[PDB]
Amino acid sequence: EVEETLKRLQSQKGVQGIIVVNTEGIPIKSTMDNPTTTQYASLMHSFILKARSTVRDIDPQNDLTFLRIRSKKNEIMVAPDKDYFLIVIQNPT
Amino acid sequence: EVEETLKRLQSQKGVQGIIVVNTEGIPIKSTMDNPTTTQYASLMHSFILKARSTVRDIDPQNDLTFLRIRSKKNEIMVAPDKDYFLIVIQNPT
Amino acid sequence: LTEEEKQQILHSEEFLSFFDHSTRIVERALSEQINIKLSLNRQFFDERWSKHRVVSCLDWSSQYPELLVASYNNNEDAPHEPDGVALVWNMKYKKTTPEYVFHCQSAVMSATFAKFHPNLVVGGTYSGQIVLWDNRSNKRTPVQRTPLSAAAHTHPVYCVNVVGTQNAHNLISISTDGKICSWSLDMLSHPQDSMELVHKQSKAVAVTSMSFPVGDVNNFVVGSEEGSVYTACRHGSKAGISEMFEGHQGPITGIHCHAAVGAVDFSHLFVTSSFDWTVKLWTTKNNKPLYSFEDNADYVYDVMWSPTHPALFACVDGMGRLDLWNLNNDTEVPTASISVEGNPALNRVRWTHSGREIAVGDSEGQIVIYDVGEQIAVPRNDEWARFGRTLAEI
Amino acid sequence: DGLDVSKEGTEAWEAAMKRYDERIDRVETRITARLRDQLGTAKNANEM
Repeated sequence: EVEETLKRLQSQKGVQGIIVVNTEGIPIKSTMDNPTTTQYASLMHSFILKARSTVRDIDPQNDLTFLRIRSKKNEIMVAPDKDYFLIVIQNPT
Repeated sequence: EVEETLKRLQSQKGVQGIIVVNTEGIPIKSTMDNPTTTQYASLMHSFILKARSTVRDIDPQNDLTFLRIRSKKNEIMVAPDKDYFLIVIQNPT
Repeated sequence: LTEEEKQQILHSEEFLSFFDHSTRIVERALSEQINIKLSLNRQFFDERWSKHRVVSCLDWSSQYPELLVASYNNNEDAPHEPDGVALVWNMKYKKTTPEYVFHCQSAVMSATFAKFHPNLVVGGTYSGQIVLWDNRSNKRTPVQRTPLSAAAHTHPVYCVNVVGTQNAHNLISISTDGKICSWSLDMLSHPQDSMELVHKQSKAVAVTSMSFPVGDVNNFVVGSEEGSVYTACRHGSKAGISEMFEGHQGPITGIHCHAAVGAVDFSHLFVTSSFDWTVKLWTTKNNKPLYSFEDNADYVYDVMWSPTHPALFACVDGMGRLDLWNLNNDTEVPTASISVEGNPALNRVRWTHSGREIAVGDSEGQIVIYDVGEQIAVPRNDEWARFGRTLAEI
Repeated sequence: DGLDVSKEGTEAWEAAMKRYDERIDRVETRITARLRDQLGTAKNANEM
């Protein structure tokens, strides 16, 4: 399913916007607007690729399956396993 | 108190005291094997600076203190204040 | 830059912000959640080095709890084949060949790991020389060998053990003649100390086993071939045998002190395995055998206290039956008892330093690594009090 | 049966033991039954 997934991923906290990304960056889906979603998600894709390299440095067998950054104004989510790259825009609290 | 902080940090699961990483990539505190921790902290610093650029691309007023790099073996907690970067190895359990 | 300005910058008093940051991140990261019987355990039987050549001694490495030293003594099949052979067996991975093999010109009769050197094997032989095996070296030949002089042993050495702390070691060895000798682990060209175990004036001791109590290095217990256990003081004005025991009418074939700690002391307790199937739960301070477990027609060969259970101890049989005795559970029937196939006269039992896994020797060379039930292996907090009460029973 | 001074106390004591030992002989029958049904194995320790 698609719509139910995004609905449950959004209303679980009243998230500002989430789109499903099953490809390596450059997603064409939008939740508020095309630019702030697509370019930011591609940027996230590049940095999670570099994070995968970073975690493979200590041991190549390790992989990153969970990534969150909770800062003063933003909380950003991504849970990559092979091509599923999450995005969550949310308040810090 | 530095020793109080060390005792508080070593109380956490899978944590050996407190290790603090400078802006140079050299840990100011020594708790684990020196070469591995130095290279790992250097890559950590590279990634955290490039993630700082990441966030200031769209959030030029935010500061970073939280990031969850967890694998199926161990989690590393990275936290910069302005110059001291705390790295803590903690079991996912 | 270098590691001197970091100290001063730590001593600087701008660390209030860093301390608050650390406190906040730790207190926010405190919460943690999740994301989503007796059995034949293993075997060991060489064929090139284990054709007949019964097992003679067993041990585990304290530093490397996955490592076991064997000692195959008898050479009668082929005079040209190696006389003494010591095989080491690893636990981490299953193989059909021993990890490392060691050959000695005489027949190896006892062996053990080295505490100071975790990469070194020391064993006693039939001639009476203490034999080293530098595992770093690629040669099967012994690296360092003790002289067969009057200063050192000249009789079949059957008990060797290194004791002390990492910064103060002594390799104790006792031979059948009774001459105890401490060497330094690094230098064995000369006996750094030694003296001949003698009872009441002009009475030598036919030593055939020993055990040091946990912790103590100054006094220990010895089991003699003449069936009378003694206690000796290694260093002191009264160095030598200090106790006469009635013991049993048969040769002592094994001995071991208590091997547990954590609750009320039991280091005074130890077990001797005699030559008439009579193991003796029994203490140093008393002189009369506390209890005299007896059964069977054949007789025991070794008995080992459990490294973790303050009551359990194993028991060899020459009928191939290995039985574990849990005193707190019962005092008359073996708590566990199973017989290995082919009914061969087993010769040794050694417990893993974990206490969770047991080993047994064999009369044909096939060391069998047995596993024990979880309930029968690990004791409880009440187990020590129950053991105290059972001892207080009589 | 208590501090009864008369020998009738001893007689009631005898009655008390004969019923007591009726129970006791029942216990003996039980223990001998468990004995014999647990025997037949061998001589050593728990067997005999």
